[PDB]
Order: sequence, then structure tokens, then C-alpha cells
Amino acid sequence: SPNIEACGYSDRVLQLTLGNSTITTQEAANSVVAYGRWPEYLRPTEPDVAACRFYTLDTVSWTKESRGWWWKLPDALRDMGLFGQNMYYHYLGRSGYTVHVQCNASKFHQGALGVFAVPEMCLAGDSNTTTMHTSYQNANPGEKGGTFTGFCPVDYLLGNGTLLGNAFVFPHQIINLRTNNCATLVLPYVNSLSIDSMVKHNNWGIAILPLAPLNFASESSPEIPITLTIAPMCCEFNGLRNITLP
Amino acid sequence: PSDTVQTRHVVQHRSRSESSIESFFARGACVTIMTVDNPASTTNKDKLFAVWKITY
Repeated sequence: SPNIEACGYSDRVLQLTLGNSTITTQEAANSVVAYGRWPEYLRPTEPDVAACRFYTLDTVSWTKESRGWWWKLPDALRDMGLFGQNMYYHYLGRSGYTVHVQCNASKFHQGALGVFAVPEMCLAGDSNTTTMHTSYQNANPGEKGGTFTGFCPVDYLLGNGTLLGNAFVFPHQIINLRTNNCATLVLPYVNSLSIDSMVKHNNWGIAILPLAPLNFASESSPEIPITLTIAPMCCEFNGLRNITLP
Repeated sequence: PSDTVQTRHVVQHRSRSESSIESFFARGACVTIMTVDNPASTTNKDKLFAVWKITY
């Protein structure tokens, strides 16, 4: 689905400075808009560049035994400065995400990391007569993130009873080491409602699985790292409530 | 009605005249009580005069 061939190595370093944050992207080109829709404003209180700056989650290590990783939005970003506050200080909140997953390795490492963004990704519990199941905390790992396995999501079933070989129906890009180091995903606000209760309902699910295994030349770095940088796009909330100071 | 955006406030003044500086302090209040007398008696204490230094 994501059959692209930018250049191969590196050309230009174009840095994305949004407010206080500053990422230096591999380039910037090769970006996939989810369903071809940009995050707009509800057609409220708009905290702009204050609540629209790059927060970077924990960098997880990809090793020969790694089965994968998965996060939840907004959830992950609930412990990030301003956006975190605006999440716990409102009853309403709609905000998009520019998930920019960067992965650096040498011209001696091989593998394929596919980033699948699943809308409303409920995780493993063939309990139709009852989803949610796994407690709020077991369902919300936050910034640290949860992991797939061969609170138990089965990787080949994308952790939801649907073969990963079909996962490609969701918006996604394959970071294939020999190609791009970067992967760009802009997910617009998708929900059954106009605006919603961010603390309860999880709008998105970034899941990074390993398509090809990692193989480093003879002896090198036993493991490489993958970084997730996310940023709230066109964020609005209604309406403050007793700046409930902690 | 029930609205919480983050504007400035909501509307413009709604009349505040009696809260103005001039009308805040425009109320006389006791400041002291000076006691005198006319003693035929030599009461060199109250002895007619009573002096008070003007202090709020």
C-alpha cells in the first residue's frame, strides 16, 4: 500500500520548530494523511501554539525478540505539560495528531517497521458480550506504552482477532530501514460525536509492529531505537473548571 | 447561557457607580471621642482642654 521510494540515504535536514519544541526531521517529505483529511476546527477555547507543540514519548528499543508496541491517544499525551492539563481540566476535547515516528539505524541494519494507526483500537477480549473489560489502567499504559505478544494482545491478530495481513486497511506507512528513517501520520479527529470526553474515550491507536525481523551485520548495536513524536493539531476544549489545582 | 470558552469575560460594564472610589469613602465614621469639662474644681487632668492628634 505504501509503495514509495524517496531517495534512499539522506539529502536535506529540515527542522520542525513548533513553539518551544524543535525536531530535526530526516527530510520531511513522505507524509501520509489519514483518509486524506486534515485536522480542522469544529464547524470554543483555542490554546493554539501553547497546546500545539511537539511532545516526545519514551523511546522504545527494537531487538531481535521484539513482538511490537502500541499506544493510545490522547492517553499517551496525558502527562505532557499543557495538553495534559487541558485534558484533565475540561469535559470536552477534540484534537488531531501528527504522529511522526522516526527510526535511525545504519546501512548495516535490516528490517521493516510498519506503523498502523487504528481508529478505536479495542484490545484483545473475544468478550463481545462485553468489551472494555481490562481496567482503565490496564487499558491506558500512558507514555510508557504497552507491548504485543506471540492486558495480552496477540500480534498476528493485531491484538483484536483480525489478521495483521489485513491491518493495511487502516492509514499506515512502512518504515523499511533500507528506505526511509521517518514515517509521518496525520490523523484527523475521528469519533462518533462532534467533540468528546478525552479522559474516557480513546480516539486513536498507534501500533508499531515488526514486519521483517532485525538483523544487524556480524556484530554491531544489538538493538536500535524507535521514537514517537506526537503533536496536538487544531486543539479545542470546553470549558475550564475550577482550575482544580492538584 | 452555559458557556465556557476562554474569552476575556463575556460582556461590558453593567453599572458600578456606587463602588467608585469617591462613593467608597463617602461615609463619615467616628475617629475619636474627646472629653472635656468646666471644672470649678482644680482637676489638672481633664482641666478644660483635651488635645487629640488627627490620626485615622
